Amino acid sequence: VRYEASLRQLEQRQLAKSVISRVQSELGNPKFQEKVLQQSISEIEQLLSK
Amino acid sequence: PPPVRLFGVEGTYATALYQAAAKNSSIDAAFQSLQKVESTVKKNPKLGHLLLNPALSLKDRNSVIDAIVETHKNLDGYVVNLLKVLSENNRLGCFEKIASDFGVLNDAHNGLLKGTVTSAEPLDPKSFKRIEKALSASKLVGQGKSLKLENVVKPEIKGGLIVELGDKTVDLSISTKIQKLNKVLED
Amino acid sequence: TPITGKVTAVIGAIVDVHFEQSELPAILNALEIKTPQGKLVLEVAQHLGENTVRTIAMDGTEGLVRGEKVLDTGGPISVPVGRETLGRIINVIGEPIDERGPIKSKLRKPIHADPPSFAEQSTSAEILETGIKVVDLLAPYARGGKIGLFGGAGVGKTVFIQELINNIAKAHGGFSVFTGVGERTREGNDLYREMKETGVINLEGESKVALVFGQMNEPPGARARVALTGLTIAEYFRDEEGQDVLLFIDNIFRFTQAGSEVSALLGRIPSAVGYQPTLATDMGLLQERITTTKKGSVTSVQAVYVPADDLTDPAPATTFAHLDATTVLSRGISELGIYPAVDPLDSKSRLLDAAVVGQEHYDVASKVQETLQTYKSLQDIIAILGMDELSEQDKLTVERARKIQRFLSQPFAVAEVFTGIPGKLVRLKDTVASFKAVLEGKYDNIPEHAFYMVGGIEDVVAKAEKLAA
Amino acid sequence: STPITGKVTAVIGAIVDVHFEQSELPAILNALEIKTPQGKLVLEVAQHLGENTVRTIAMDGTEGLVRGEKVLDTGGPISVPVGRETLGRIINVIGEPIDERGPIKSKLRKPIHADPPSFAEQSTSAEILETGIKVVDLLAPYARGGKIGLFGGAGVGKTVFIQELINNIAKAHGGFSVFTGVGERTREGNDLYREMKETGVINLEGESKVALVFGQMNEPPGARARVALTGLTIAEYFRDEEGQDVLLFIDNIFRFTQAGSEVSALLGRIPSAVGYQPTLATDMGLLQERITTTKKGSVTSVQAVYVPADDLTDPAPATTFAHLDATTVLSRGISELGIYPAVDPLDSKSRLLDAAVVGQEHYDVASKVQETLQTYKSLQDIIAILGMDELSEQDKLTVERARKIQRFLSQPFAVAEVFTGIPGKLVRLKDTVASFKAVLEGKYDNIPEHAFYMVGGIEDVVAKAEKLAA
Amino acid sequence: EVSSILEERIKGVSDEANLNETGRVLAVGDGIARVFGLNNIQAEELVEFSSGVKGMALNLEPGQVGIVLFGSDRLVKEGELVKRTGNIVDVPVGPGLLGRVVDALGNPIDGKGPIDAAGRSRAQVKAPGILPRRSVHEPVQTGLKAVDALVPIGRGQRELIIGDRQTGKTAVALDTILNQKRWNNGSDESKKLYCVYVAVGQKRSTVAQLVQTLEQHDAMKYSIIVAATASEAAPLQYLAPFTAASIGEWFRDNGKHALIVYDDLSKQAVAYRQLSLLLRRPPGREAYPGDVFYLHSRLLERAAKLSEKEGSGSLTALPVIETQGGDVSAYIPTNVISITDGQIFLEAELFYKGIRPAINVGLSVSRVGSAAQVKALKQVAGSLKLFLAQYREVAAFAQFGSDLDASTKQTLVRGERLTQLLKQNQYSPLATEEQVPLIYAGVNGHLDGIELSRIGEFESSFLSYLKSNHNELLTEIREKGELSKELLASLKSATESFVAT
Amino acid sequence: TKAQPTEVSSILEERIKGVSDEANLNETGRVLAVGDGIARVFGLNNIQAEELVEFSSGVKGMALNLEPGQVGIVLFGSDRLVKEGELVKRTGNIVDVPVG
Amino acid sequence: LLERAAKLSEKEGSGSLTALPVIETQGGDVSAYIPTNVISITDGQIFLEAELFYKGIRPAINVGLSVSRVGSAAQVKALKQVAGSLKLFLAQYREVAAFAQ
Repeated sequence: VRYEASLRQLEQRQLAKSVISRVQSELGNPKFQEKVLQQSISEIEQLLSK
Repeated sequence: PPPVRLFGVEGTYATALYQAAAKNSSIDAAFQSLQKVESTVKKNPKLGHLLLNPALSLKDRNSVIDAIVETHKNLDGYVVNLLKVLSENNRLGCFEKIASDFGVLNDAHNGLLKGTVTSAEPLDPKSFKRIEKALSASKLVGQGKSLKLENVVKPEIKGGLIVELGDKTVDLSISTKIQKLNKVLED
Repeated sequence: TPITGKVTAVIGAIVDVHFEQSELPAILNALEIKTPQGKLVLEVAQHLGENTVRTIAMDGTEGLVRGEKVLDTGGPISVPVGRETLGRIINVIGEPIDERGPIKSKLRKPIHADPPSFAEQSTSAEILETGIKVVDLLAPYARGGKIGLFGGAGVGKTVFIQELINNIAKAHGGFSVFTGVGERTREGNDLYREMKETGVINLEGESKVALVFGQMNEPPGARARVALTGLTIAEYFRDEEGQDVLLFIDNIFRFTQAGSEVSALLGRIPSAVGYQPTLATDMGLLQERITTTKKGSVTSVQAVYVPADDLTDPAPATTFAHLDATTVLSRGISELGIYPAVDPLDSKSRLLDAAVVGQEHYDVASKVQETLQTYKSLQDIIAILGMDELSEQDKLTVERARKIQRFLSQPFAVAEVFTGIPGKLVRLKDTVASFKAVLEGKYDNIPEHAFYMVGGIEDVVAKAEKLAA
Repeated sequence: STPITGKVTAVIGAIVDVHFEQSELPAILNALEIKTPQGKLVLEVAQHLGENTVRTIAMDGTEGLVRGEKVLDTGGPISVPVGRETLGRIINVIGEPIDERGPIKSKLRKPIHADPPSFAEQSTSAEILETGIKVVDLLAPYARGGKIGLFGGAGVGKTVFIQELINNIAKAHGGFSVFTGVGERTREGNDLYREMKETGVINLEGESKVALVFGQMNEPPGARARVALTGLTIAEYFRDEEGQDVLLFIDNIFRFTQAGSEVSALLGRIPSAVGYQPTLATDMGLLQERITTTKKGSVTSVQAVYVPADDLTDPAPATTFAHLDATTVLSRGISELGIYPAVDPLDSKSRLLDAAVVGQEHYDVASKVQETLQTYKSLQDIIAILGMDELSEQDKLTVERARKIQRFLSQPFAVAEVFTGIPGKLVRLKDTVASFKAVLEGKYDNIPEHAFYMVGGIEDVVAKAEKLAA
Repeated sequence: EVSSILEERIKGVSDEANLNETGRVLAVGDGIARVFGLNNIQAEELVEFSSGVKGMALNLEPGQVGIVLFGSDRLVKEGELVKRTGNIVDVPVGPGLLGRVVDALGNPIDGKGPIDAAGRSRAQVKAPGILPRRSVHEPVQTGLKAVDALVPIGRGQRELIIGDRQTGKTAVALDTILNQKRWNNGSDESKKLYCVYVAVGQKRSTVAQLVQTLEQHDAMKYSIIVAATASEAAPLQYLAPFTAASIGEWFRDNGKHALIVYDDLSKQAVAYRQLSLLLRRPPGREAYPGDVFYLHSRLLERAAKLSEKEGSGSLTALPVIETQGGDVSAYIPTNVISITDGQIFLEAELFYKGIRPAINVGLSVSRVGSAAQVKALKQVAGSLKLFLAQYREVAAFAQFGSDLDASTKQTLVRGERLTQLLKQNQYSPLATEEQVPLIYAGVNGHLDGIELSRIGEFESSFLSYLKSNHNELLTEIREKGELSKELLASLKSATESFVAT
Repeated sequence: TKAQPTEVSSILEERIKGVSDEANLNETGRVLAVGDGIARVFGLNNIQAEELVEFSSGVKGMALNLEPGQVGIVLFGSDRLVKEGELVKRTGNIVDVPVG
Repeated sequence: LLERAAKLSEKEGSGSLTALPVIETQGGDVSAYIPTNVISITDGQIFLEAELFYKGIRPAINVGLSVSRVGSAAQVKALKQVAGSLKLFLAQYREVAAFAQ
């Protein structure tokens, strides 16, 4: 039982490590340039709203 | 006139000097001349970097002051008098401190403002320009506080950008999302 | 991350670094200072502004020059845990002191950690028997419970603990941890030698004890995080193996005193006496990391040197909150030649409220306290006047209480050589019988030396015949 | 008042720093008002720190206080309204009710800080007053220009005693009274208010025979400290300008002392001996001095005092002990034995208690009484250990008398219908002086020890013997 | 999967700040943050540090604003931004906190069920005035004869439990809960306490043993445990009484009654002590702050009984003070003694001696009159107060070894019998209706006629006896709470008939 | 770096503007700040220790502590009419009382 | 300081530097900070009493306030047989002389 409840915690830490692996993919590529821009245009919208 | 105190660290010298310079008739000039003399005191090659911290008397310092005003006689008469105050109390490491704080006072009277827009990489030139357009357009900058959009690259922000200027900030950084994301998926 | 720096100041054992790059470590990271003396390990504790940390220094501070490389580990140093940490002695870092070469490990985990929550707390009242008569009578110990003792300076405090190691660590747990925080070189050497003699360590094999040792000599910062290292070895057993552990400390006092030392410089203006303001929280964490989860179960026995025979001082006082039983030992009562030195009117337990470990047992322990206290109230009276200037009924009562005092003296079977009397073990079932008798006046005739240094009732009886000789 | 602007800079608890503008700065003891939806926050100016910077102590809620929020100067010390409609209602520090009888109508206004009258004004003349209570009357009789000090424990029957004092003497007098509560409980405030509305001392007609001024403990210390001062100024207004004797009451003045200790530390001052304030002395001297018998009115202050943990050798009670002219101690033991009131005879003393000024016989008997009890108290060790059966017949008779007198200090009070549950007694000053001689001369040693207990005059005591006999 | 739902929730969240004034951290650590900026700040706001921490603010300076952090401090650092939340601190209040262990922020630390909030309240809510109050007159029950008869505790007042470290401190509280369980079930709604227990400076483990004890006895349906354990932050610990209290005020407002036990007010002064020396504000007497007294004072005065034109409920306070040796002339015990109207001194010796939890019958006062207990129990204990006071005096003379008057020894023997009767074991309730016989009987020399040893057995038999034979006498004492000529006579007559069995 | 807290703001605007003391602030002193019944005056350099000083608020004082940037007078009068910015004449006769 | 005196092992040559630190305690205090701190680092006591000292014996050691734990296997067997349980016997005398007088 104690191993199962722990195995469910290991499954939890596995997708936690998956967040890091995706951060290195996203910041490697010009996806790093193309989604920042997408924020930048939203940033106009917000600041004009003030 | 005082413009209301700014700073706790040596800004009383700055408040007083500022008011003394409105009765002088020019604050812009005062500031400008100090900036060029301060810059040649720091960028001395011998004992301007191996001597900035006090180590020499009130009297020995006064003969060094006579040599400083010989390098620039231009400094007006009140900002020349501000050096006597510093020599007498024998403060020197807070020589640049007062001048920057004064700067803050000058550049408010001018109706200028400085904005830093921390990023994770150097941004597009259009990105700045649209932001500037947005803030002038908006009620944030009414004119009288014309911004300088200064991009900085920092390892403190990974992804996104964060806008800063005045008392208003808009944060559309990625880092915050990653921290929270981590926390909730360990349950 | 690798964040290099230079050393802006070296004030005491509270060195300060100025990190030259804009990258900047969080609070509770570890740093290595490089010198021709080997590594110096420091811990970030304050940020003072414009990228200048102030560090607690957890290794010595001599030979350091301002403007010298620093390196950022990227986090608190990692001690070593596993099954291959058993039979080893580990420093504040994971270094051999036993010197059987580097330590094999599976998982090496950091010294600091967050405490398991209130919903993860699951606390049992299941008992544990020892074999000491006095323990059994006044305040039982338990499995899942945290037990406390408030020992003398260093003249009877250890001997008690050594007897405890022989009974509890061989009748419970699969693991045991000894963490000795700022103990003396003679104490550590005696305990290692003894363990291997009593076969509790098999070096070629895998042992049932592990050891953490750190001298009293070492600077203030280092002594605190001896306590942290030991706590980590216990956390691996409680969590990851998920089995019942044990923990033993002799003494935990070194922790509090260390904290009070570093406190003054850092910025924390000390509270009165000289002790720190941050005492309740700093101690607090540690005492909620020593606890019994629904995984393993850390039964702890903790021994606290009382400072200048005042348990009112901030350090012993705040320790009592984190104990569900205590058995307070007066220094005086040790000097008197009475061992065990536990005061009987100053013992208390939450593991014996009023019927919790058997109604019959509670009632027998209750009467013993009332009798003993009567005699203390009349101490004044007996001394100032005579004792033949009182009534025959009060005299019986006094004489009985005087017997109960002497009976409580029980020799030890680990330090049996030293005491000069061969040891004794008295079960729980025996304990009840022996006191039952004594209250009912079934042995209010035999000498009051027959009672001193004997366990059970039967031995008093026999001893009367030896004395008679 | 006039437009005067200072802007807040630092809120550090009670302490609030403001940045007044040049040449219109404050003064020490002025009142600053800051608009808030928590009334008008008044800040007592307590230092000047230079650079056009004043540093103030708070009195009113400082919660959600926004910094930069403009700060007006009223121009002088907290100014209340004072008059004869102060009577019959509850008022807090700012002169504004907490019982909501709307805006109190003003005759005169004054600041609550005022000077005490100099030596040229100060005189000592006094008229002996009767409380209707036997113990006080023999052994510490009250007088006009009172600096009286009611030292005792907490909840020892201390509350009961003050209540009776107001009930007898305040209403009977043609003078008014002012009841002031310094940093005290809202439980006590509602019960004192209610209890005395029935007994009529607080008339429902606007004019009354007592006033109430309640500044209470859940309010900031600055306000508590200068609640005492409010009460005291109301009494001074009576004293001069409407030219009449009053009887002031303050309860506990130990709250004034405690409130002053907290704001000394916050202004930056380092502790004195036993942690108290440095300015304990100068503060007492200004409070006590205002209460005196001038050449107009008179103020007879009777002040309840609390001795923390029954220790009165602490410099705060003990220095004060001189400054209070008619010390009384109401100790805890006497309370426990069932003996009410809790007055201790030996430690109850007054400015006027010897000579023909308080009458020859009173002094004479009162001396004979203190001595009779002091012998019995010395003999308590002896009766316990040695036995009192190898001591003289005379010694036994003195003891029997001491016991008869001891049980003749007890009587019930009219405010004690649920503190005793038996209605009050009035035993006037001559009646008591006459009754106590009788016990001593030997005339009534055929009255049992228990037939003095809980009765009034001698006429009553003789009669309670008849009753006991059947 | 558990992860997917969680990822989906995280995903739909957008950051975008907008605030009156930002600031960048500049000093931090020692549990206490200090930020640079924030010049427009209002007192007591909550400002969200970007690490995931939130901290309220107690120091505002045009230099460095002093934000005391809650929880973590080891992921807070300098370089970070902090953003004002735009909310002053508030806690959920409601009937969803019943049977749940809750911290100082009002989130369950146990997870026995979710918080139903019928309102939110503020941690600081101003104490009641003179006008709302209504006089106190409603009995509170421990099932202990000494507490009820000697130092009676009402509803709308505060009476002080003072003593040594962990000497039956838990027991006092439980005794009160247990005998008032009977009434909770009962028919009057104005007799039912929804008790709230506050634990500051204690470990998780003691609380977890307590809850277990409360669930066996089925009094955890209505009990709330507000907690700030040793591990959890120094600010949350100061914060714990003030937020336990708003939840008590809500019962009082609704017409429900509760009693809030505040353990330890001493440990709140220690927490506040930490704050003050790290914002470098001068302490008062004995190293504890120079405004501590104000903190305890505003709080204790939130137990109040109101008029029927407002609440028909009453909050009752039980403060708890733990001494660090014994001493009561210390600033924090001094301060508290002033505020309450009683003392319930717990002696070290008497705890061992048989009265547990022990009430000292020497020094101890109850300023309140005796209509704050049921009318029967007062009469029977009419002379009980004198009897104890005389027993101590007589006893002291008695101790030397000298022999004296036979009259003296009647008082000496009588007192001994009252104390033994008073002794009672911890964790046992015993209704008032069945305390009325036992004290009449003792005062009326019915318990002095029998020997000292057999007093507990006689008490137990006597009550068993009354349920079978004279159950009318008891029904009246339960229903009306007084005694008259008929009932007294019956009680005296009934005792004599069964005086020793 | 090297600074005093007697570098106060009303004084400091005067030193900068070439406004020198001229014996108004050496002889004579003028209050910088007054707190805690401790008036702190700039001036009084020709004073004897405990010499009597007369305020322009009618308040009298003595000068127990003499210090270079401020001289710490102790008030004999009350604090009510002593406020910052006040002229402080030097009476120049140390405390003496009639004898005869 | 104290831990810089030690009995080294056979390997380091059978090292010893025997410390007997000499403490000036007024009042024969064992309830004061500096004495108990010293006692806690050390083991045993070599207590010396004023009273015994005056009354013959120089230097006069107080056996009822002397304890040793670090010497209790230091002594060889000759010095053990002769001294058979004498430590005990004068702790049989200690009880006897409490109530003798």
